[PDB]
Amino acid sequence: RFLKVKNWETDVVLTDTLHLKSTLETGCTEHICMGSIMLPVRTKDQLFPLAKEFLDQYYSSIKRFGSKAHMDRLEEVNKEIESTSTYQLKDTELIYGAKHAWRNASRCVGRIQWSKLQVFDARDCTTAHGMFNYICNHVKYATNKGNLRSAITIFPQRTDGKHDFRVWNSQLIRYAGYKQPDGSTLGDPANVQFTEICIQQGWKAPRGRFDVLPLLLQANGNDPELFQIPPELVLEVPIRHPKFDWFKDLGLKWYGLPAVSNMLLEIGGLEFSACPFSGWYMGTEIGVRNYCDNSRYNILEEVAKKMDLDMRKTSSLWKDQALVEINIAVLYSFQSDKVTIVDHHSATESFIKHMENEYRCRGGCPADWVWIVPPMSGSITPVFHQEMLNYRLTPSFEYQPDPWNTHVWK
Amino acid sequence: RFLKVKNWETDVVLTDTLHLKSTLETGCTEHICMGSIMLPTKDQLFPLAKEFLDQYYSSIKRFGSKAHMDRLEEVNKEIESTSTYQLKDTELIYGAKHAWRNASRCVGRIQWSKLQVFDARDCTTAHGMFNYICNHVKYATNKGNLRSAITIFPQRTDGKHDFRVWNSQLIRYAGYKQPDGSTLGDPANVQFTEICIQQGWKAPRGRFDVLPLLLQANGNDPELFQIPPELVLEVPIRHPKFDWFKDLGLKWYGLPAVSNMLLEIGGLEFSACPFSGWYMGTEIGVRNYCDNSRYNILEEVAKKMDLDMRKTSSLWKDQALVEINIAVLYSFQSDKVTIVDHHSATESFIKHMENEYRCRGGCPADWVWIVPPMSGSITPVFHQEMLNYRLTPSFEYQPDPWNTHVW
Ligand code: HEM
Ligand code: HEM
Ligand SMILES: N=C(NCCC[C@H](N)C(=O)N[C@H]1CN[C@H](C(N)=O)C1)N[N+](=O)[O-]
Ligand SMILES: N=C(NCCC[C@H](N)C(=O)N[C@H]1CN[C@H](C(N)=O)C1)N[N+](=O)[O-]
Ligand SMILES: C[C@H](O)[C@H](O)[C@H]1CNc2nc(N)[nH]c(=O)c2N1
Ligand SMILES: C[C@H](O)[C@H](O)[C@H]1CNc2nc(N)[nH]c(=O)c2N1
Ligand SMILES: OC[C@@H](O)[C@@H](O)[C@H](O)[C@H](O)CO
Ligand SMILES: OC[C@@H](O)[C@@H](O)[C@H](O)[C@H](O)CO
Ligand SMILES: [Zn+2]
Repeated sequence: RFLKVKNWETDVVLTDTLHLKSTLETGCTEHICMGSIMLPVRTKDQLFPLAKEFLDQYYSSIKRFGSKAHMDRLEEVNKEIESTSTYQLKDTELIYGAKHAWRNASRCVGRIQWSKLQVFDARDCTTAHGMFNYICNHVKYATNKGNLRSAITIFPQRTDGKHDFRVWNSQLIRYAGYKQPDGSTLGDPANVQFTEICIQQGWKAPRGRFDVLPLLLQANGNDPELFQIPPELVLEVPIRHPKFDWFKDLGLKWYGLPAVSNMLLEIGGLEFSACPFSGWYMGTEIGVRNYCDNSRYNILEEVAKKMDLDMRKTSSLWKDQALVEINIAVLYSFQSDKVTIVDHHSATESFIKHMENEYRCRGGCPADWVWIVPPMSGSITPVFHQEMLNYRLTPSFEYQPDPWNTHVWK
Repeated sequence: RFLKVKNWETDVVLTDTLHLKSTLETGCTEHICMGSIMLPTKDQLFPLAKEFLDQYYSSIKRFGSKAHMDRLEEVNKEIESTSTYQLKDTELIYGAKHAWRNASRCVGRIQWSKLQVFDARDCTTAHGMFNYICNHVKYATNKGNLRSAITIFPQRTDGKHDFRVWNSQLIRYAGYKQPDGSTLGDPANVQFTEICIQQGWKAPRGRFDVLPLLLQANGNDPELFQIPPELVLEVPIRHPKFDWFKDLGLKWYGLPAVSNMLLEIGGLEFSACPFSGWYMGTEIGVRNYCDNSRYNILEEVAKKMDLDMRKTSSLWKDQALVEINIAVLYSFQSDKVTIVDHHSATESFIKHMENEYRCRGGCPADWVWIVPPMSGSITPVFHQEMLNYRLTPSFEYQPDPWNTHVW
């Protein structure tokens, strides 16, 4: 079956065949679309075919499909699974797997960069202190004094489900959130629950508006442990505006390294529950969502006032005007401090070129329109006008329940 | 089987049972989502009519009554004998209002129950259609205090006597491709504009020329008509601070009136059913003016604001976008012509969704279309999960008549 996708601005029509290799389900049915829904131990039995599928893909990618090396590896893995109920990936396969999980992430607009991921193999790690060291090296490498480099650190895979490695933080670097007795929130509201857990575990919170959270690390299914990331390794950017000298006085700043640490990486049926990865920010993530979401820092009002905009009625679009200035501020500040960042126009333009390239060389590019289109100026970016097909390919990055809800305390 | 929808900004969760009544296909499968794709017999007829009449009698609190049963049998006998049937005026009104209620891509459905329905099923000619249409335009415009309305022409019979309004909207601007290779006017209408020119129309070759109606009655060839200029209300666009804005020479019409969709009620198909409400600001300022394939005026406006257009990161396109939209809203409001900004419209839709979930068990909604084309996340709908499914009565897309008409 062939599926056509059209861009309503350029009339370019693309054909998708990659979807035929989609295995996982989407949540939608022939009767209902769940496209805007945020979240819609294996058996030896259900494992070898997953391993075979992956290895076939891997060997085909290196032009050795059907080779003796390819056949020996399948036999080696099969015997290993039958013998130990699981199997170990070769370094090369792990690298290929991680890169493809990114290439297959339908909600990621930065995929033009997929082949350039630096993979850190942390499968020999056994303790939380060991995890801390690996993570510190990841942050220092990735940050690279502001010239950000994409990277992923992969800890030991799941075995029986009772010895999982987990990074309890949602991102390696985030600001604490504190709920005050009067119901207001100091800091980032998105992290109040995790902050309370950190405090309960012993963290002495400075209780400020931008306190970098400590790492809460779980190794081999044991209870998590707290670690403070060396401040000197945490690069931050004070936010100021090119024309508004009062902007800096808002006291805003943000960390330069976005590093998702709560997702699960699936490769050949194997599950890596601790696999922190990082790239670099698209400006709107900070300027639109982190600062302007009503449930986050929510700064639109204070910014609107200082600009003396007509806030008596929404039709003056005072929110929209302030929103633009704040995003100009984030981009300008990062660029001024020589810290990598990409604006939404550049990022979406690159994604379209990446997407067309993928259709040509791969036969498709699964993409989630709801997530790909930026949270501001949607239609003046090319992705708004691009029809996309969303499906799930493996290897992949998946959501997993927050650890505090499943962990068995010892 | 009982799906739940959550708003990630307010944490409010709503349960959806209404989707269990859906019949039509979405285009998606368990393996692939097509949520962003723009266009994904007597035996057939009675069940459709029955499904509809049941919902109708249920709405009037007389489900299972003799009247309900009588009507059901009357229609049943009518289909067996006439191969079709006629809706009672009450059923027609209820049907059109519900096709609007069920339009998953419409953000203004909080207004659904107030629709004015014009029954034009007694129309027989294109001149009669022109007359009904002028009356709709005048009624809906109401000197600037717009009122929602729909005019329903005769239903499909054998497919060879279909009534059709060839225009995409009752009111639009023409588009002509110039020698320069460029396009004068609205590029979206270039093809229709030529079918008119070629049909007889005399284009002023201007940037904003109100197109003529191309009306098709009973399957005959369509005919042209000029909507009384005095009935076409337009708004000159000026900025409340940039006095140079008016020099761009921009204007837009006050009445948005989709005229190419198909209204399906109880199995019956109404191929000519123009409807209208009023504009959401972004429709004109963001899409009509700034889309690259439309009037594409971002550069011109950026130049007049003297913004650094050297790098994308200065966000000049974004700043210009906001100004163009403030202008559109300011102009419509200054001229007392109804219009709604995206903040107000989305806030109303959230209220509507809640009303619908508690009084109907749900509300089909297409997030890709409901979220405004600018400032997405600062509008509440962005943070609102939505379930999309098809319910009848409904408004459907249909092939352009010129690719199907036999002259
Ligand atoms: C190099 C620059 C990169 C940019 C600019 C980029 C940009 C983005 C943005 C804007 C999002 C949406 C974030 C949100 O709204 O929460 C996203 C999501 C995502 N990206 Fe990328 N990304 C980059 C690198 C990476 C890397 C290194 C990986 C993995 C190796 C990755 C995997 C994903 C995944 C799985 C998601 C979805 C996460 C979720 O569902 O919450 N990205 N990316
Ligand atoms: C009174 C205020 C109304 C407002 C503010 C409103 C607003 C909207 C908007 C913004 C869209 C998207 C338009 C586009 O992007 O092309 C839309 C689509 C739609 N509306 Fe409404 N609407 C209103 C009244 C109506 C009425 C009176 C009906 C029917 C009787 C209706 C039926 C629909 C349908 C079927 C669509 C999708 C059409 C398509 O697929 O192109 N709307 N509406
Ligand atoms: N650019 C990113 N972005 C993703 C991380 C930052 C993102 N702005 C964020 O806060 N994501 C969280 C909150 N919402 C997502 C969710 N699923 O709830 C995860 N990563 N990268 O690898 O370069
Ligand atoms: N507000 C509207 N809007 C719908 C019509 C105006 C809209 N701005 C428009 O241009 N729609 C066209 C172009 N894209 C849609 C499509 N299906 O391609 C139809 N209608 N109403 O009844 O109040
Ligand atoms: C309900 C809706 O799915 C939700 O708000 C989505 C929409 N699009 C998004 N897009 C991105 N990039 N990130 C998000 O967190 C979201 N949230
Ligand atoms: C490809 C994509 O479906 C297309 O650009 C859609 C997106 N959302 C939209 N939303 C509205 N309201 N109107 C449109 O015309 C579109 N176009
Ligand atoms: O404060 C805890 C939250 O950050 C956490 O529950 C997130 O919602 C989750 O990790 C998804 O990012
Ligand atoms: O120029 C004719 C176009 O307006 C026409 O083909 C539309 O795209 C069609 O009616 C869908 O709205
Ligand atoms: Zn879907």
